[PDB]
Amino acid sequence: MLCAISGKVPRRPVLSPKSRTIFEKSLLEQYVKDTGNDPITNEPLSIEEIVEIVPS
Amino acid sequence: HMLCAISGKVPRRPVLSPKSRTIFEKSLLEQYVKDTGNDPITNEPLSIEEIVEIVP
Repeated sequence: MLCAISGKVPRRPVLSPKSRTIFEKSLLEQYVKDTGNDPITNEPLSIEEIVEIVPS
Repeated sequence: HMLCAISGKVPRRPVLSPKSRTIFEKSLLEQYVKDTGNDPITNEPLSIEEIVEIVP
């Protein structure tokens, strides 16, 4: 449950439904805004498709 | 410190419900869904196949 990029427990955890992987929200959104793709699989991914995770 | 919404413990095999956008232990959410047909937080219909298994 670490961010796939930062390697840390996310402050704001989200999941990409394409890679089924956890990210820090802003780090995933940076990739999505810049490329329109999931950074692990290169599949298309929109901001609206990201699943924000409700904290415990 | 993402904990299962049922056990309150760090899941060994975390999964996400797309309805509640909430993390659970895989076995616990699967059992809840087998019993009720629903997401435990929102009470909406949920199938086992909709559960997102998170990639380690």
